[PDB]
Amino acid sequence: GIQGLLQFIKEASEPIHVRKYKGQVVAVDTYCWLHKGAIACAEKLAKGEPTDRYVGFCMKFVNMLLSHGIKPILVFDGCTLPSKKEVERSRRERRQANLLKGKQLLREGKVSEARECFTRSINITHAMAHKVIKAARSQGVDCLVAPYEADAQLAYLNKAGIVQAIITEDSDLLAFGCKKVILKMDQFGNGLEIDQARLGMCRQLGDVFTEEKFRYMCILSGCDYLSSLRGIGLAKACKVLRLANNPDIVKVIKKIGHYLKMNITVPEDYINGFIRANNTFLYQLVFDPIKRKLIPLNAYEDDVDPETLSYAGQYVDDSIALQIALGNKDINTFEQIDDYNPDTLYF
DNA sequence: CGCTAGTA
DNA sequence: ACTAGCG
Ligand code: NA
Repeated sequence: GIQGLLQFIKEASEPIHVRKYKGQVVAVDTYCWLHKGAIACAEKLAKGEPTDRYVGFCMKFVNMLLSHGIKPILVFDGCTLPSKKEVERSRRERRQANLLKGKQLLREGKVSEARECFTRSINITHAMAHKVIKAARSQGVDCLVAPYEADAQLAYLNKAGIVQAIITEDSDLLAFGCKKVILKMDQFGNGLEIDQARLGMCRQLGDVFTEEKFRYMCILSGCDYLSSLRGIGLAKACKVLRLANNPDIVKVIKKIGHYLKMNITVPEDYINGFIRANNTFLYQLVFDPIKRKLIPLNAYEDDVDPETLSYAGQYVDDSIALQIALGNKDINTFEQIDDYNPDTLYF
């Protein structure tokens, strides 16, 4: 994600307990719990041997949330964006490669190194997430599978006012324009909260505390949608954005070599990549649980043609998007693997 | 030396 | 998180 974003806006953080959100609703990036839970199932998941410990982990955190009168909303990732469509495949190659090395170093007899081999092949499927959805539904906890990246969905839930805060371990949520983000939360409730309005407390940020400029800075620093230019981190991006005055971000990027006193000429693909990154942060498709339909994260502005934003997610029928959101329809095979109906969050 | 990027 | 390497 955004490289060390937390350390740059340290002064906008505040240590809290989840009791602060008693009688309210918060959205949870369930992946951060699912992963940690799946760590203790490394050899079991790699062996193909059944296990339900990550379920108990996620439900430990969820029950911890419920104990303080909080209404948690578990949000999961859905279809992979066309941008990261290949990087995922690479990660899969490395996955089953380390699975190969794992099963080979297991059969060798030395299971000592298998604790480094089998754990490098852990892969969060959608059946595991679905198990978590079942367990959470057996407690009255609403779930929501994002059409694509969970970050966008969470950001929408927070922006709309459906949830008041977001529990996650990813700093990219701030780039999506979230208001309140709860980070580093443990199994008790202790975590660092970062509020958007508090962004101005950071002196090293300058006038780059507004949503748009902050986003531009996060992108220029280096994100998952676009790698940063050589020698360009958070400090550099914040610097050039502070020294910039021209509303046209394209001209600023083209003149990045002037403001930083560096020898940096912008590749043609970097400009387009920046435009696509910005448009991905702005208009990635999310699921509106109230209207039960597929909408962009933000409403399209005046100078944007939605026909060009296929990389930000493809549109499908609202019924199918609903079946995906409920976790009924499989992400890959589009088969009906469940039959849940919220009429027998989705009010 | 402030800052980045690779290592842990 | 620690720090060599470099503007
Ligand atoms: Na960078």
